[PDB]
Order: sequence, then structure tokens, then C-alpha cells
Amino acid sequence: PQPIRGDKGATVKIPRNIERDRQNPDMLVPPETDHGTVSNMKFSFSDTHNRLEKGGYAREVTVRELPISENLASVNMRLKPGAIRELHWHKEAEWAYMIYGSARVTIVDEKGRSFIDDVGEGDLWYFPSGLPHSIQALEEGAEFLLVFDDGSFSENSTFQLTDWLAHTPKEVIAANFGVTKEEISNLPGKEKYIFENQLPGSLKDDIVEGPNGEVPYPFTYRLLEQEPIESEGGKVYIADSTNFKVSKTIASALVTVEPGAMRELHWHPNTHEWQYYISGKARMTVFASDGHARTFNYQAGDVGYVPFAMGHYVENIGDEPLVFLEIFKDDHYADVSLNQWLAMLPETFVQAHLDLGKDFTDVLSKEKHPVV
Amino acid sequence: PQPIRGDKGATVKIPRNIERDRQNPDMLVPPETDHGTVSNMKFSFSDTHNRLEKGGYAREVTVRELPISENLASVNMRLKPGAIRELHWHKEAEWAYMIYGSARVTIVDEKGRSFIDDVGEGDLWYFPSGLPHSIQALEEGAEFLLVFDDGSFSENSTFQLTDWLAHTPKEVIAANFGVTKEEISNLPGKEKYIFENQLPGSLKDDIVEGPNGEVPYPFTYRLLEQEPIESEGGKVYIADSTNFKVSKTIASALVTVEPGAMRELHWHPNTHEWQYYISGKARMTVFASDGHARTFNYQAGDVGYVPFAMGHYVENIGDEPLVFLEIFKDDHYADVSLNQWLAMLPETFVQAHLDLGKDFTDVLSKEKHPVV
Amino acid sequence: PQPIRGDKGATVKIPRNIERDRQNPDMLVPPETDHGTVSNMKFSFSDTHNRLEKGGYAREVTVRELPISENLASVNMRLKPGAIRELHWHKEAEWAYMIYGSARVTIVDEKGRSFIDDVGEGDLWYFPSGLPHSIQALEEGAEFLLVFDDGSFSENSTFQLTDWLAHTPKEVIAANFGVTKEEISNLPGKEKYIFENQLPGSLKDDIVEGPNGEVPYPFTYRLLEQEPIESEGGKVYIADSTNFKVSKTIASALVTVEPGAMRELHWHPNTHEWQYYISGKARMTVFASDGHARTFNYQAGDVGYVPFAMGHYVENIGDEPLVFLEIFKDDHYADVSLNQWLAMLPETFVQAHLDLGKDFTDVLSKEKHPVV
Amino acid sequence: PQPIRGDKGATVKIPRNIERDRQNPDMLVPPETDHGTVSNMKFSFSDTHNRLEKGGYAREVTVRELPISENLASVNMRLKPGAIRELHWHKEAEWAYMIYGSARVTIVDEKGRSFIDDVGEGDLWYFPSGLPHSIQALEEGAEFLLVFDDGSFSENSTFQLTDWLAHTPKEVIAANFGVTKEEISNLPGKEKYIFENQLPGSLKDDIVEGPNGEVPYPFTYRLLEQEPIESEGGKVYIADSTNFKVSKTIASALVTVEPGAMRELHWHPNTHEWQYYISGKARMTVFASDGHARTFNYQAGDVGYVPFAMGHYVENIGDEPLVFLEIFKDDHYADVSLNQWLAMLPETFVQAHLDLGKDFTDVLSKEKHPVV
Amino acid sequence: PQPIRGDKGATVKIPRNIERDRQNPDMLVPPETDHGTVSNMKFSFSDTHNRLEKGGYAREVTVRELPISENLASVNMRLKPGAIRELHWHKEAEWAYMIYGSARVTIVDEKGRSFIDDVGEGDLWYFPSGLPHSIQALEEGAEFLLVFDDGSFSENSTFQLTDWLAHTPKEVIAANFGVTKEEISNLPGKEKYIFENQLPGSLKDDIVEGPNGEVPYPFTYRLLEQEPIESEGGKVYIADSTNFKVSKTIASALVTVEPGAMRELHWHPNTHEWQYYISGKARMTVFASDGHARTFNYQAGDVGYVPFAMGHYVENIGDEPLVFLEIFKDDHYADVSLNQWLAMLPETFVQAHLDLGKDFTDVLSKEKHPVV
Ligand SMILES: [Mg+2]
Ligand SMILES: [Mg+2]
Ligand SMILES: [Mg+2]
Ligand SMILES: [Mg+2]
Ligand SMILES: [Mg+2]
Ligand SMILES: [Mn+2]
Ligand SMILES: [Mn+2]
Ligand SMILES: [Mn+2]
Ligand SMILES: [Mn+2]
Ligand SMILES: [Mn+2]
Ligand SMILES: [Mn+2]
Ligand SMILES: [Mn+2]
Ligand SMILES: [Mn+2]
Ligand SMILES: [Mn+2]
Ligand SMILES: [Mn+2]
Repeated sequence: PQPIRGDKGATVKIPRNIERDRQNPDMLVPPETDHGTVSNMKFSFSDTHNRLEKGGYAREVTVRELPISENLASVNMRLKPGAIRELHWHKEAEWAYMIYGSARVTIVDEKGRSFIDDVGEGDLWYFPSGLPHSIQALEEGAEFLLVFDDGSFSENSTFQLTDWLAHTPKEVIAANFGVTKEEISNLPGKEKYIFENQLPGSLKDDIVEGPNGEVPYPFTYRLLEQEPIESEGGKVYIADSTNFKVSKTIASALVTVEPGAMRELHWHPNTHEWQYYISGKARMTVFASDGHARTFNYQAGDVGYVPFAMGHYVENIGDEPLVFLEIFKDDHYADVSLNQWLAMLPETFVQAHLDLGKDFTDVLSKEKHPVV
Repeated sequence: PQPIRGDKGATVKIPRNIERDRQNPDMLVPPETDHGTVSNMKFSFSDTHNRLEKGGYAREVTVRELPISENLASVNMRLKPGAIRELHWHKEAEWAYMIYGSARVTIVDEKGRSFIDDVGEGDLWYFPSGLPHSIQALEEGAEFLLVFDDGSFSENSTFQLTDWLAHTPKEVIAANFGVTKEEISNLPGKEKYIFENQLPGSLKDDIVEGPNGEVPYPFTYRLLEQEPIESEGGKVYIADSTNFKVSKTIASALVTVEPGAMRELHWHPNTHEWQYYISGKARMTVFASDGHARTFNYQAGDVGYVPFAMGHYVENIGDEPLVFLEIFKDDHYADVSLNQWLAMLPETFVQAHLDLGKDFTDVLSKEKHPVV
Repeated sequence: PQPIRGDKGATVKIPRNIERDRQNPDMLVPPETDHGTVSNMKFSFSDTHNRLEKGGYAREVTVRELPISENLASVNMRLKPGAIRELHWHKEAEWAYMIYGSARVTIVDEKGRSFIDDVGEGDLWYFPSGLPHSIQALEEGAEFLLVFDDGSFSENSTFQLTDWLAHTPKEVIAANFGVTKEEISNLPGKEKYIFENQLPGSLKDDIVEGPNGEVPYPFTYRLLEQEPIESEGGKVYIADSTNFKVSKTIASALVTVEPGAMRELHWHPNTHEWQYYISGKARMTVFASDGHARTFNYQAGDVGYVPFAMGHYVENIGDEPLVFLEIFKDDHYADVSLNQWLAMLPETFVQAHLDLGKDFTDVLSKEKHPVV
Repeated sequence: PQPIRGDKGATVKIPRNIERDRQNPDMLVPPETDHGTVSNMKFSFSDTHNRLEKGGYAREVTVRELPISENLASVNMRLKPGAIRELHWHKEAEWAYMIYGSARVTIVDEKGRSFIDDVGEGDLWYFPSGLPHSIQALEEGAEFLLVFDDGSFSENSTFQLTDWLAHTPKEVIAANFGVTKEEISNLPGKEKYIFENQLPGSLKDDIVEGPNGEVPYPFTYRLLEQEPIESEGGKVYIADSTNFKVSKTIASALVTVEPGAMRELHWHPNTHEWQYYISGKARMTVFASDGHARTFNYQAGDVGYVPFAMGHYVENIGDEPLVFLEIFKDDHYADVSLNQWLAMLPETFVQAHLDLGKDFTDVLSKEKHPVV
Repeated sequence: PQPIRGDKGATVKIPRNIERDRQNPDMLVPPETDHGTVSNMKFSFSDTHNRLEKGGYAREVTVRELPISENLASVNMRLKPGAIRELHWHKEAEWAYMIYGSARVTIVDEKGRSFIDDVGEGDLWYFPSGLPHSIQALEEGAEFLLVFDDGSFSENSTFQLTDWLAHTPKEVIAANFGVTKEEISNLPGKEKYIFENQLPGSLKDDIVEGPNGEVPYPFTYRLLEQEPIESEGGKVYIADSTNFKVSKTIASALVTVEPGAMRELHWHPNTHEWQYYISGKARMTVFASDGHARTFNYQAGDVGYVPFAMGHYVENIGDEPLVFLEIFKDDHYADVSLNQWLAMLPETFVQAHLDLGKDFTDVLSKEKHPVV
């Protein structure tokens, strides 16, 4: 491929990265309508350092990789069968989508109430800021996407159980539990983070009863069980604080776009959009106002972003279904459809704006169809 | 006039701006009680670039003009009869006061519900952040004041319908609506922003029905219809989220001060005050604590400001009524009256503070009178 | 006047400031070539609080008034005959231009060397940061413009001799000078700042001799004595560290533009330009790149500004000479003339850019003429 | 490939980007010695929007793409034979390396002196901040790397000749040059930026003589002409203000590493290092102190970065020569070699640190060999 | 002691820290002349965490302890006989004063030149930013004060030789030196930082010769050898870039104040002052302008600070000599003496300011006496 469009552009004369150019057709040769300076809105997990441990791995995309995303960061984590992501907590709230396999999670709230449940493919979980939790993969192992509500998420964000104890005077730990220093001499000298372990037993046998009672709302959500908004070119499954009650700082939508379809032109009136492409290939043009617009290409891995209120669409440019997540740091999901907007205004008023006739306004729909 | 007060000051010996000096009597010759460094709290729309278009004009006062106002910015917009302010949206919430004429506004929410209504002199509107809207002047044309809840409001804040389409691939727009590229070949090549148009028909004929239903709360408010707080020297009309339900981020008050009257000494316990002087002439001293105070003069145009909790008053120093707006970025209006405050404390306690006797405390009023 | 240009704009329908509109013709009705958001680049001293004292006055324009000017601030100071601006020092370096009258200044450096000299109309002075100084007007009194190299210049910037002593334990002052507390009981209880005083004697009688020797370089400069760059429409007097040796952080130019003349199109490749209009009326368009440009009007007082590298010109739009100062926070003055630039390139190359012929390139001049 | 190292890691179970994983072997499977949070230090030009114009193209990597690089930004520009990069200037200083072809550049300084010269493969140029310049490709066309000394470099950074004129009142331009508005009616309505043009004639015929004289120092530099530091595994060509006199804010080094060789372990005691990989494949581990280190892979395009003082090396992991540029925002190039450092200390002292014997210290070299 | 001064103040009624109150007499009962908000200018090393290692200890006072000191940080380091502070480097320049004992230091510059020397009590050293160095105590051990030119100095500031190697792939280290992985298998697994070691031999036997030659300027300085400025109440030894050539970013002064004496009233016209009290007890009032002043007490340890240009003095309030260091981040030491300043001005002019007569001006001295 060459960066040539009509009589514009020229062949590349210096050493280049042909593989990446092939993955970014609309960047090497952008639409003629693209214009102006626009921040980078794309980053691949494959371009990140992968932390390998006995039991799995973890790689992250943060504000240090994608500057525009100051409010959200993400981790792609993998766990082998039975492997455990060590009991820990962090300042940020955590949202997750199980892409592959299944896992058991635990969480205890500030009132001493515990919640333990199994999460399968298509399920989610949300852990409020500061509440301690753990993850243990089941027999198929597990691979999932985690999203934290602070783009600066890093190493100083997570507190591990064994790391805390390893940095607390032995005499203090002993006094705290009413045991002798000798009784805790075998405590780990360093954190585990992720470690291999035998598969757990049935969920029912793990449930712990307590004098504090059951938690008010579940920390897991079966996203694929509910009826999705079904459009002609695909479907959308939404989970925000209105249905997944505990998910107060993260609103999400799983979008599936069939080949030849596209997430329609729209924008969000509430906040920024963070994206993760699960599968397929796409292109999206972000309209930043004042004659500024830039097109980006995305595929599998890839993290995407759409700053607050910017116009956009997500077109499937491949032969397989396009599947991606739309994440928002807010208590609700909300969007304004260009089509629906115009459909709900006087026909002659819209015609006056677009310099088009009734033949165009007649195609407008008062019903919102997310994917066309 | 000369900057002389008693035995202080001297005549100006260098070339000067006599017209402005005459407009700022209390600045050329401040009260003896003024003291210390205080930020500028005054700026005139006449000192701003006026964007002229076919159909009207627009000029703005932002943080780039008045640094102290970081949370609120304003636009003075004028539309000729029938002229349209192009369908658009922005990140900021928008509040408006119709000073002259009338106009029809449209807005569609995130649920596809439309609201269309006519706004006359004395009426307001509030458009939540991100919701698309438009304005079209009626037969008398229109001139109004807009206030946005971000002082950095600028060009990158507003998204125009035609600008978005002009920067979106034709093939994508075609696919989005299910039409051919040929069918949309006449779309504008550049945004319109403000454009001339024939006067619209009756409001009832513009109302659009939809499967989404009517909006929960109106986006317009008839401020002058309600009973105002009537004092001896004037009146105050308040509109905040308690009565104008949708106006969640903007609280406002239209204040009228008769000649020889003044908005009493008070302060706001909730947030900063942004002001716009509709008509008349005034002076206000802002008390910034720790022996700091500065007096400013204001007239017609002029934007004013009072940082959070600073003491102030607004005195009419002209022969005509003084009319101005007090704007706050909050869900409610609130003020503490110096008079009422002291009136509600033990008489001897107040006397102990002021070194004054019963003759003074006897004049205190337990009832709040905004304008005296 | 009305904000109308051809078929654009409309009459003002709301209460307005006609006097200011008349002063800003090119703002009420900007050139058709103006476009885009540009920060405010104009502010009048008449719009500032004037601090009146026994002996004179002082008013300032800082970053709190003109946000764009973060690196430079200014004070318009007036002193009656014999009046003294109290011995003091500040963190910022200070540059001054004597507009009216004359004054005697004193300064002692870090090596204990003193410099005392008289400054008349057209003369300058520069006091390095932290070096203590004073100003005392002579028989005609004095009014001058001071420029400090920090836009945040304020009250916490200046240290007064008597204020320091008033806030130092009496026993410490006594010990410091080897006197008794009784001997210094008459020290002022508060600072003086500016105070009336008898006219001083001849300069020669004030000169103080010392064991430290004479200062290496003078702190005053007779700007009008040197030969100015004389152009067809005016003249320019430049004073920077290359000729006024001590003026290391301030470069300046006094520009005079005859009626019908203009400071040519140019830009500065080194830093921002701060302006003060001494007399006359002008207009200037600042070109901010990427299709952004805004025109401003200026007269007498007025402070102006041109951010680093932005294109500009200053046209006299009055019947009297236009006189203004161009100030830069740098050790040298430098500008690039549009005319000279093009004149120094191959004729056909320039023609290829402008789509103009030899008739245009023939008028280009290889010699720089600041005012045409 | 799979993210597995010994008994750590696991196979990827979700959809992935195999092509990128293959390009980042040391990221999918990092060295066991990597540890801790480290910012991203790699970004590919292929992952950027390419601006196509009639005559060539331009793509950039800025702080908006690579956050860690706050002080330097880069543009990969391509010009067809005879094509011109429009006369312009910017706030940032500009440094360039001609990778392919040749071009003629022009520049006029603040004293009206012009410099015109041809630049071939391996040559450089440096244009001080604010000085106007242009580039015109010769018969082979040209493709080069530009580096600007501000990571925020963007659209508001560059001022185009025709854009300035298009936004200046016609009457002002006419008055500025002493011509009629009619004489300049054909001036472009919009900027050109990059435009096709006939090849220029011989350099000698373009040289323009002037009354200001010749520039003091050349703005171009023949890097490959000088003798490079020749090591066993490659060579280094350095150009900083000590040899390329005008290049005051950019120090550079062209490094060639033969297969099986590596840029030795070292660090820079002066400032951050910005890198551009011209050809080949490499890996580099950046040591960030306090047990933090991360390895990155690089190839052709790719921009790299090494924050100030961090330890690093650049190993050729391919079969072809590795060629890259090391850029520093400083007036000189400087590095400290780990080998040379230890070689210049008492042998027993070094042994005491490393717990190694004379067999190791005997291999240390007092001579610096950049590439081994 | 009780916070009572005349009829002001009262006894403390709640649990208190009597020991600290006794150490801060002028804080529990400030001078009547103190007034206004002033930042904290005092912090004790005894109030910091002490890092203990085999061979010594190290504690620091940074911007995290003393916020006002943003440009300078300090470490109090102790080394046992023969103990070594591991070979390392950092981004900050380092200055040191040997309080007790002696030590041998090494440093190699960017040109491969080594400098090795012994430092005794009263001696200094300065290591430019990024240059690698080490410290090894001699037979008496050593304790010294280090000052770094960045208040944010922390763990991410220092790079250790063994830490770098421990985080570099073994195969890369092997290739870098031309040895086998087996030959370096004994390299430390973790950094040493500070470690015990046998005392070194004579300095002459450690000197390493090289093909690069001797360093241009010494990195150590014998402060107590030069003649100090001798005043009536004490002496001052100054070391800045004018005499200790390499010390470009740190200017210093060792001040000794006899009982009953005081560092006179003065200020610094160049930059902030950072202080370390070696021995004795003192009090200092810092005058911050605009009627703001606060008094602080200091003793042994204690770090002090005086923001740029603020007036101050340092009075010995004990029976033993007061010894402290005055540090400045600049290439020279400079101060303005209140006494000398007034002594160098016309007598009647000074009298006009202070409302004092000839009896006072007669005591002024044209010679600067730092300690009176
Ligand atoms: Mg466009
Ligand atoms: Mg007062
Ligand atoms: Mg334009
Ligand atoms: Mg480690
Ligand atoms: Mg006081
Ligand atoms: Mn977690
Ligand atoms: Mn979206
Ligand atoms: Mn709007
Ligand atoms: Mn109020
Ligand atoms: Mn001064
Ligand atoms: Mn200029
Ligand atoms: Mn350029
Ligand atoms: Mn390097
Ligand atoms: Mn060190
Ligand atoms: Mn001092």
C-alpha cells in the first residue's frame, strides 16, 4: 500500500513498517474529509510489556500509553486453571468483562459482608473503590479485560495482602491477631500477585456465612442474559447503574456489528468513551468540532477513545463480526443519535440546514437504531 | 475628572482616556476604604471582537478576557427576523435570558424526545450539556445573553450539524441513512453557524410527535410571570433548580434596583457570582477578606464577578433603574444578608462587636430585604 | 455605529456602551479577514483601580487583568514635585520610561556600590531583580511607565524599607545597628510607600562616595539621544542589553508612527511583545496561525500584547502621531520583516507562492523599513 | 508466539494481533530482569494519520502520541520532485536529517541575511526558532525526518506565508507594500502548505545578494563527511553546537550497529534522549532506577525515548545493519560509558562492588567504544 | 513556658509537647511584630525516618517534608570506617559539607577522566548532574550533609551500579563486556547502597591514570583554608562558582556566629536560601513583604529556608557558637546588607524615610559586616 489518494500523496521512499501500514489503511490513506490536529485515539495491547507470572500474565494500557484517556485505564489479564490473582484492593473502582473461560471472585465490603460468585464468558463484575477482592480461574482458565476509573492506574494503585503483611512489624501482626511471632514465621517474604493453585471446589461449598448478613446488591452481572437492543446490523447490550446497581462509576455497552454494518453516527452527552476491540476490524472518524476530524483503524486487542461529546461512528470493515466494548465513567449510558435527532425536528427546518429535500427527510427514523 | 481625593492623588499628566475615566468614577477615585490587591472583576462586551454573519452577530466574554471567571463564560448573540443559529451542541450546559425580541428553540434529549417552544422577553432556557438545540428569531428578531458553565468556553466547545457532516466521509453518511452519495451531494461544504431564513409558522404547527413521549421537564422558563421578592428599593426574580427544574448547574436572579436604591450588603455561601448588567449604572465594592477590598463601576453591557463568599453590594449610581443578572454555577440560589444575620443574634452580642448601642441594633430587620 | 458589514451583522437592540464602541471601530465591525478564537490582547489603565497617596498615585495592569501577558506586568505611576516612592526592592527586574517630568533615582548593588542619577522625559532606567531603589520627582513632578518581568507582579512582590523595620523586633534592629531601642523609638509604625517631601538639591550634592567604587554600568539610559532608525512613516528607538548594558531581561523600542503610516507587517522570532500606547490611536491584527486572526483597537493608555512569533502590524488610524512602546522579556530586540524576507528570496520562488508577477516582487525592499 | 517464559506466562486465549506480537518479541516475552511500572517509550509513524497533499505528505509523532516525550516532537515529511513546503516559520527550532533524495532550503535571519543551500542524503539542517524557511525537493524528490524542540508541536505551531496574507486586511497588505488592492487581488485565498512546482535551476543561480551580508554560520551540515567514531561493531557520527555551530538546542548522533553488535550500556548526564529508527530491528532495556526496568522493541519507522540519566543500550537483533538517530535538546552531546567508568576506577574497588575478580576487571577498557 | 505576652495569650489547657515548646520559645511566644500567614520554614532531621544499613545510615529532608523548599533537598549521611556508599549517579547535582571525619570520593566525567580525592572536616565536594561517583569513609568514619538541586529528590533520583546490572539481561551484560554469562554469575542480585568494607590504602595508590587526561577542575574544595570574611561577631566562608569552579548550581556560605552576635539584617537579590544548622541555637524572622513576618527557632540538625528576596537575620540565642550553612541554587553568592544600603544613600534622604536624625545615620557603615 502507498499513501496516495488521487493526485495527493506519494510513494514511501524510506524504510517502513508495511505490516502496520496494512493494519491502518485509513491512516496511511485517510478520508479526504479528515482535517486538523487530533490527539491519538488508538493503542494496542500488543505494544505493551507483558508481565509474566507462574499462573498467568497481565499487560496494561494507561495514560502513560494513551494520553487522551486520563480517566480510564485497562488491564488484559490471563489466569491458568486454578491460578489465583492475590487478594488485594486499590483506590480505583474496577470493572471487568470475561472474554474467555470462567473464574471465581470474592469481595468483602466495609460492613464485613462477603460475596463470592462464579463469572463466565459474557459476564461482568464491578468492585467499588477500596473493597478487597480476589480472582481464581476455574477449569478452563480465564482471560478478561479490567477497566479502572483512573487513567493513572499503576503499581502504586494496588495493595496486596501478603505485601502489606511483609511490610508490617512481626510483633504488630502478632498482636493484631493474638498469636505469637513464631506462629506467623512462615508468612511470605514477598507478595505473590498471581500464583498457581489447585482448582477450587463447588461454589456452594465456598459460600461463607456471617453475622453481618448478605450484601445489598450483587457484584457480578450476567450481561448476555438480558434482551439486547436489536438493530438491523447488530446488537447492543448495556450495563450501567440502572440495571447493574453497584456499577456506579462505570457504564458499559457490548456492541456487535455484523459485516457490512456500522454503529451509527452519534455522540455522548455525558462523558468520554473508552473502547476495547474484542474481535474484528473497524474504522472510526472522530469529529472534534471546528472543522477537526481524524479517522483511526482498530482490530482485536486495540484500545480506542472518544473524548466527551465528539461525533463518531464505528464501521465494520472486515468479513467477520465486529465486537467491541464502549466504556464510560458515569452512572448511566447515554447517546444522541444523529438520525433520531433530525427525525424529531420539523422537516422543513432540517431541509433548511442540509440543503436537501423531502426525499432525504423521508428516510429519517424517530426510533433509535444503534447499529445499521 | 482627576484622580484626587482630599490631599491624596494628583492630576494626570500623560495622554489619557477621558471617556473611560468618566465611566469609572470609583476606580479613578476609589473609596478611602479600598485596599490591597484584588483581581479584575469587570469586562465590557464592547471591548470584544464581534463575529458578524448573515443573519446576526455574536461576541463573547470568557476566561481569556476575565481570568477570575474560570467557571462561567458568556455570549451576547443577536439574530435578525427568521435568522437561525444552526443546530448544534456543546460540552457545556447553556443558560439564556431573552433581553429583546423572541425566538423559537428546539432541543431533543438522549431519549429521542423533542421540545420546541417560543421564548419572549424576560424568558429563559437551559440546555443540559451535550443535548442538541437550535434558535430561530421570530418577527422582531432577537438579542439575548447566553451563559455556559465553563469559563474556557470557546470554538472547540461547539459542534455544528453541517460541520460534522462536512467532515464525515460521504460513503459513511450515505450508509448511515441508507441513501446514495448522489442523494446527499448537495450537503453544505462548510458550516452555516448563523444564517438568514424565512420566518417560521405558528408554534403549534412545528410540534413534532414521537414514540418516545414528551420530555419530563420544560427547557424554557417564564421568569417574569412569577411573583418577585419585592423590597423597598426594587425586586428580585429567582430561577434555580427548585423552580426551573432542568436548570441544575445554573442558578439565576434578575435584579432591578430603583434610583437611590441598592442591592444590600450580602455574600453567597455556595459559590461564585457572575454578573451581566442589562441597563443602568452601578458601583460595587468586593470585600476579599484580610483587609482587602476593591470598588468597580459597571454599566449596560459589562460583565461582573464576585468570587465565592466575598462580601458585596450593588448600588445604583444613576438616574435610571439598574437592572442586572446574578448567575451561579450551582443547583440553588443562596445568600446571607448582613442585616438579617445581625438581626438574628443577641442585641448585646452585636453591640459588643460593633461598639455601637441599642440605637443601631434597633434598626436591624429579621426579614430579608434584598434591595433597600 | 452599528455592527454591520455589508450584508452581515445587525443593529444592536439592547442597552449598550456607545462610547466604548466608538473607541473600538475594528472590534464592533472587524475586518472580513478576522477569524477564529484569539485571546484578548488589550486592556486600558483607565479600567483599573487607582491607588491614591499623599504625593501621587499608582495603577497596574497585570496577568489578573490581561491573562495572555504571563511574563510582564506594568504600573503607571505619578509623583508630585519632591514626592518620594519609598526605598524598596522586589523579586522582579524593573524597567521604566519617563513620559512626563523628571525624577532622581537611587540604587545600591550587591557589592555596596551606589548609583544616583536624574531621569528626564524620554529616558529609561532598569533595576536588576532584588536591588534596592527609590524614585523622587523633581520640580515638575513625574509620571512614568514601569514594566516588571513577571505578569504575576503584585503586593507580595514589593518590600518596603519601613515595612521591613516595622515588622522586625525592636531589640533586633537595635542590635543590628548598635543603638538602643530608645534611639529608634520614632521609626514609622507603618510603611509610607509614596510620601510628600521637599524637592532635593542638585544631583552633584547627592552623590555618595564609597570604598566599593563606582558601578560597572549605568542604570539609566538616554533613549532619545541616540540616532533612531528613520523610516518614511516614522522612527524607532531601540534599547536592549546590547546598548543599555544592564537591561538584561528587557528589550524595548519606542515607536513613532506619523498619520497615514504604519509599523510594517512583521513578527518576533525571540519572544512575546508587550505594548503600551503613549499617544494616538491605532489598530493591529494579530495572526495566530492556522487561519486565526483578530483585530484590536488601541489608544493612549492601553496595554497591548502579541504572543511569541505571531504576525502583526500597527496602523495609525488617527490624525495625530501614534506613539507606543514595544517591550520584550529578552536580552535583545529582534524582528523579521515580511517585506525584507520576501525581498531576500528568488523572485520566481516568491511569485510561485503568491500567484503574483514581477510587478509585485519589483516593489520588495532588501532594506528593513520598520515604519512605512 | 506465546507469552511464556519457562514456567511463567500462558497461551493467549482471546483474539489477538499476531503481526504486532511478532514485531515485539521482547514485549510479549520480556527479559526476566524487567520489573516495575515504566512509561511507554515507543511509537510508530505507521500508527499516525498521514496528511496527503498535492506534492507529498506529512505525519507526526508528538506528546499527544508519546506522552513521555514532552520536549521533542517529530514529523516524517515527503516531497515529490520540485514540490515545495510553503514558506513558513514556527515558535520551535527545527532540526532535520535527509534520509532520501535531496532538497533546496531557504532561510532569512532577523538581520535580513539569506542562506540558500542544497541538502542531500546524510545531510542536516537546523533552523533557529522563529526564522522563516522553505524546502523544495530536487529531481529525486525527498523524504526526511524533522525534529522540533517542543513536544506539544502542532498546528498552532506553524505560520504559513499565504495563510498570514489571507488573514490580513487587503488594504493593510496594499499599504504595507505600496501597491493597490487590485495589484494583489490574485493572492491565494487559502494556504498551500505543500504544493507541486517545476524543478528549480542550479543553486548558484538562486543565491540572493543583499546589503546585510552573509550569515555568520551555515544552517546545513554534511554529517557523513566528517570522520565518525569507529568502534568494532559500528560507527557514530555526532553533530551538536560544537561542530554544527547554529544547532544550539539540538544535539544529534547517527548510529550504525552491525549485525551481532550493540550500542553499549551507557546513560546521558545532560538530558533526555529521543530516537528515530531509520532501518533494522532492535531491542533496548531502559533502567529507570529503584529496581525499575522495561524492554522495548523497535524497527524502521519507530520513535524511541530514554528519559534523562536512565541507563540503556541498543542491541541489533536482526540480520541487517541497525541505523538510528539519538536526539537531545541541549547544546552538546554527552554520555557516560559503563565500561569506561569502571575501567577508570581502582580495580579492587570495582571488585568490591560486583563481587567479581580480576578476570572481570581485566576486560575493562579506558577507551570509550560506543558500539561493541 | 506558656503562650502569654503581656495581656495577650493564655495558658495551655490541653495535653501538650513541653519539650518542643521549650525548643521553640519564639514560636510559642512570637515577637509582637510577627504578622500574617507565612509558610513553614523549619524542619528537623530528627523528625525523619532513618534508613539504617550495614555500614551507616541516611535520612532526608525534601519537599515532602518542607514544601517551601521546591528547589533543594538534603540528606544527612553517616558511614562507618571503610564503609562504602555504592557507586551511583542521579539527575540532580550534589553538593556536600564534611561535618565529621573524612572520606575518599571518586568521580568520572563524560570524557572518561577520573578524579579521586580525600575530603576532611570542613571540606566540600560538588558532583555535576549525571556524573557517577562514590564515597568511602576513612579510619574515623564520616558524617556529612548532602544537598541536591531539586526539592523532589527521592528514590527515583538515584541509580546504583549493581541495581542497573541486576536489571539488565545477563546475555546483554555478557555481550557488553565480551565475557560469558558464567563469568558474571556472581554479580549481586540486589543493590548494596551502603556496605561495609576494609579501609582503603593511601590516596596516591588509588589514583588511576588514563588516556583522557586530568579533569579541568577539582570536584572537592577546602573551604576552611581560605581567608574568611571576618566581622566583629563571627566569620563567613563563601564557596560558589567564582572560587569553587565546578560548583555551578550551588553557592554556599559557612557562617559562625559568636554568642551575643547575629547575622545582620539582609536579603538575597538572586534566589532562595536553604539552611542547615550544624550547631548552636538561633532565631530568625523572615519578612515576606506587605506586612507579613514570622519568627522561627532553630538548633543543631534543623533545616531552614528563606524564600527569594525576603528580609531576614539570624540571631544566636544560645551560650555556644552558632554554626550554620546558607545554600543557594545559583552560580554565585550575593546579598544586600540593610546597613550598607542605607549607609550608601544621602543622609537626609534616609532620615526622611525613618523619621530619625543624624544620630542614627552616623552609625551606618559603608563596609559590609555580615555578622555583628
Ligand atoms: Mg475542513
Ligand atoms: Mg485596610
Ligand atoms: Mg480564514
Ligand atoms: Mg527487581
Ligand atoms: Mg503589621
Ligand atoms: Mn483488582
Ligand atoms: Mn459511542
Ligand atoms: Mn448553544
Ligand atoms: Mn450577590
Ligand atoms: Mn521598584
Ligand atoms: Mn512587533
Ligand atoms: Mn519548518
Ligand atoms: Mn543513548
Ligand atoms: Mn550521590
Ligand atoms: Mn541569608
